[PDB]
Amino acid sequence: TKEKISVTVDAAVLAAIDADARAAGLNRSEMIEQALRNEHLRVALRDYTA
Amino acid sequence: MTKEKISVTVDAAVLAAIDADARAAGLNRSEMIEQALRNEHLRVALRDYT
Repeated sequence: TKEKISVTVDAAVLAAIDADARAAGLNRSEMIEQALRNEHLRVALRDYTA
Repeated sequence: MTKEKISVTVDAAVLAAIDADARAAGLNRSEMIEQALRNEHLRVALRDYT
């Protein structure tokens, strides 16, 4: 199951992600999905302190 | 800087997870997705440079 959604993003960021898509043989939606899947992991990263 | 409004098609489970992360972070969907894209672009740049 996949959802079609609308989002507003920085145009420069979008161009970069389009290029990363091309390098990987992906279309824009697939590359964005990869980014979202990975960001879900990244937000769980932690910094110990004091 | 300019922002662009786009439509993307993504896995429903992936979207739910990032929406959950957005709520935790007090961001809206677009802000969190842009964060995901910024971080993924740097990830790919480092990956392909090494």
